[PDB]
Amino acid sequence: MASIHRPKRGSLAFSPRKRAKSHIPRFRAWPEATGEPKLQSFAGYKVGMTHVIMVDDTKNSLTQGMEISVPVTVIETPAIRVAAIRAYAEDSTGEKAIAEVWAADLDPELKRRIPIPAAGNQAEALENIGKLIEEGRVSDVRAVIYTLPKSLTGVPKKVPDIMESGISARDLGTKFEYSKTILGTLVSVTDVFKNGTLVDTAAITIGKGTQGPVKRWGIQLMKGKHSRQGSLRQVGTLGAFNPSRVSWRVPQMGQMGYHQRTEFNKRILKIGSDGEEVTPEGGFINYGLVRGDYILIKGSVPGPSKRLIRLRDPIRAKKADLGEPNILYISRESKQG
Amino acid sequence: MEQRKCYFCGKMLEPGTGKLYVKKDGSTYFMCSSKCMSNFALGRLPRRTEWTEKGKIQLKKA
Amino acid sequence: MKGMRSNIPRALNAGAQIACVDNTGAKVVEIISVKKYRGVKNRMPCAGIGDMCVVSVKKGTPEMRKQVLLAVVVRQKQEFRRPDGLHVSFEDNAMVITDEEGIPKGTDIKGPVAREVAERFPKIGTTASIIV
RNA sequence: GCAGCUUGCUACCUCGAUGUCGGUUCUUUCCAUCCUGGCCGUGCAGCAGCGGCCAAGGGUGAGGUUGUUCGCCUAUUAAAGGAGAUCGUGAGCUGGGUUUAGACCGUCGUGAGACAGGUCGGUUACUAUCUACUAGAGGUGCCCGAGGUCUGCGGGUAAGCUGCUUUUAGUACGAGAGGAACCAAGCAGCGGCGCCACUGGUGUACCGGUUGUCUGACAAGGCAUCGCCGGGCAGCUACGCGCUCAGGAAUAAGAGCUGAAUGCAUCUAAGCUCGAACUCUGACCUAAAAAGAGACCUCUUUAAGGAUUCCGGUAAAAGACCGGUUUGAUAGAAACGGGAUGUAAGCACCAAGGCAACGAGGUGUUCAGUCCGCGUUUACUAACCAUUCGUUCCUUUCACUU
RNA sequence: CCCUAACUGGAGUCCGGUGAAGCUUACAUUCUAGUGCACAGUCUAGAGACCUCUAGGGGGAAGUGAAGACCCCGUGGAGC
RNA sequence: AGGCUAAGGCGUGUCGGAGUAAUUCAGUUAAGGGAAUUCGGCAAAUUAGCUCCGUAACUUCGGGAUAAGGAGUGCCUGCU
Repeated sequence: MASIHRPKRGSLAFSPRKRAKSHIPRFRAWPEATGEPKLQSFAGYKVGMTHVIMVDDTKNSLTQGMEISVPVTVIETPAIRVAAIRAYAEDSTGEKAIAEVWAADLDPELKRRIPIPAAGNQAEALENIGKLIEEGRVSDVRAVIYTLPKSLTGVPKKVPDIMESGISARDLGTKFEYSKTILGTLVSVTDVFKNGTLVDTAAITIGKGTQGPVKRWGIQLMKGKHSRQGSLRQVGTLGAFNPSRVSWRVPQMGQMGYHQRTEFNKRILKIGSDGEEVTPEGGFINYGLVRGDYILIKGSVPGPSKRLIRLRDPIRAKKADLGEPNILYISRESKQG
Repeated sequence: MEQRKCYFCGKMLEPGTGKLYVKKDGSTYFMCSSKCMSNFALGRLPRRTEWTEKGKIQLKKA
Repeated sequence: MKGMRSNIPRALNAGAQIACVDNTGAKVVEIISVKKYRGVKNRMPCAGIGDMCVVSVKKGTPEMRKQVLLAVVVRQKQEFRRPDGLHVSFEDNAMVITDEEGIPKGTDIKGPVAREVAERFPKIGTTASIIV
């Protein structure tokens, strides 16, 4: 038999396609430190999409210098609290948590997530971590941070979300000093990301529940006469006669969406403080209006509205210093029109 | 930023939205929405359609 | 080829009988294949504005008819977006006979051409009376 | 000699049936490699060929005839390679062919009838027991009791592949004709992942027009596929939109260094440097049920905290998940904002005309009327009342109390 | 059909009531290779595998339905 | 005929239900292309009543024929 070839339906790069074990994306890698100390990640909540008219500043592009309409995602980004500093020791079996110091004073609504750590050992915990770093038991340092969604109104929840973030510094001592400076403080998104820079966005995608292989993997439907013989939206064959089994690579029904996904190289087009600049007439549908500080991300982002979106400094960015975008018009017309 | 007027309802095309429709004779018409495009393609005239500015002008002519 | 500023949906697939709108003697040409287009299994060859297709002259003069020629689509009813966010659509689909290089066999083009084809092939623009 | 993918030979298995060809759908494998990557030779100037070696990561398409496999032909294309999987795949599909009963033509036969000849027509059964897989849960094990944040034993991946154009450059090369390569840029085809500002579809919410008929007429309504027709918000969706280089290590073929056996020479016998779309790492997903069953911190040990009830939705087939619960805007009402439709009923004037009664319809009242599975404001009603576990149960085999 | 999308009613899915049938020597959480009447979940050597439940399409059980209607044989028949 | 209604006969032969997922039986609609699908336009879609105009090859002179191909159509006022 002389066969016609096709690329495989869907990607096996995301198998098993199960539901994410948490509603928060977890970062498995952190990029290289390339400058002054700072947090490598922030976290906001997706609001919705709008579009801007901007001058194409992208070097070498055909439309560079002319007016272009660019879709943007609005992400409401209230200040996060640096709740703790955690130290990690590297050994043959990998990284292990070795020490943690919690900030002396923490927000009372953190009790919705965890019983509040007391204002106990912070000075001696920090000196213990300093001794550990001096004696070489510490491989690196991360900052445990959490969001404060109570200030938002389109997100109904008041329980904070907690996550670890890397610190970008040239040396472990510099990392420890910066973490001590930022410990217990409220960091704004301008203290993590700058306008016009590329970032990576992680989020839990839109949940679709249980979906068939046609929607879930993009398999072809039965065609022509076969379309009305009783197996229309349904895979042609589960396998060969031998091997006597259904491969895991055969497209099948199952959970669709509500997965963790990372998008790369999303450009920040605006860091705003007043949500009236971006909120349309009538508000964002099912969300409301922006009230705190916000961010405009060029293009689309994984997740629906109100989903927690984690932003991190780019890990596979190609282009060098991009610049500050020239946003000439932010559309606030009614999205419900 | 080109400022464009809807041919049917006479409303300004908001930037990044709207349509331009070209006939065989080179005639160009800006449409603010699918509603205006559909009403233009139905043969309805704006001056007879009341919710458009041309219909409003025709009515206020009296 | 040179990139166009607009995003063009490949609207016309193989078998479409398009009116030919130059003075070459071809009235209706059927798309046979699309140049520089590699497909996938079961997918018909697809062409939008700015694409060059191999066509067969179905109507027109007897000298043009049954000839395999090259044509460039200059008008398409499927809407395409300009870089600045405005969507453009024509009242009909229309093509013009050209060579491999992009030169039109005709001398005048009745009807408006798309600015995308007018820029990708500058001679189509000069041959056309108006560029929309 | 190899393979067993052609056809034979054989008759070991199956005749208390292993459903027969081809196509379609989907998955996988081989390399004897068509293209893509790296090389060597050339009767290799360049362009482009011819021959061979490594390499299976990706690709290998669209169409006309024919049931076809095969083959022929067409236009694209980097190329449109071949083969295995019960000639993969009928408890997936199809039924064109072959392989039933009917009939015709030709040829055999006196005949019934026959033909690896042709032709027309000719039923494709089943509620899944086990196993396998895809997803979702409840337990038990691990474990001070609970919660949170992590690690990564491992698993998977194409953590993309490939063209066109510009430039290099009308340059190297070449007498000319012709005509490259490194780097750089953009775009495109296919693939992957996500998203809905824009555009398109749908939108049996909703709004309007109108046909037939019924409720006595008007108004308001029922029915006729949502009666039909036009429009359409939210939502979903693609025909729309965003993102989707690498670098390093170690290698294959191969090219070299040093270097003896073999005073010299030698890429090889040790040793050493390079060297691919391969492999590994690296930017992705998953992963304490990793039995070596993990690390850290916090809280609290009749507690922490969990579940149930309540109001919900970023979630959802059941479960589960994520939130709020008066110290509250979770949902609903009211109003307003923002939208959909298209100017309501009644009233007045006009109306072709009619002696009049009437009069389709037009204009004003009136961007009206109706509606909103969106937002805001607002505790106005409902998030109240509680239950249950964290105690082996009865007991005084008690850390207790009548 | 390219290439599928949304929606409508009935099933399905979840709940209350009612309530059959068909495969079944046994055991059974399997996978690879070999062996074996040369087409193994059970043999041999490895590799995996904590149990239970729900949904789902049918890879396998050479699945079930049926003393093969093709071929041969029977000094078995029937019709012509 | 079909639709909507009388009279007369009936609600008579399982319910509920939280998006009530995927899938499936039967339907509505679908941008651009329009048979490229497929053995084959199978299925689906197009046209459709009545009036008027007009109607070919061929023919056994009967027909072909509703050939083909065009135009009109509602309501109101007054009439022949």
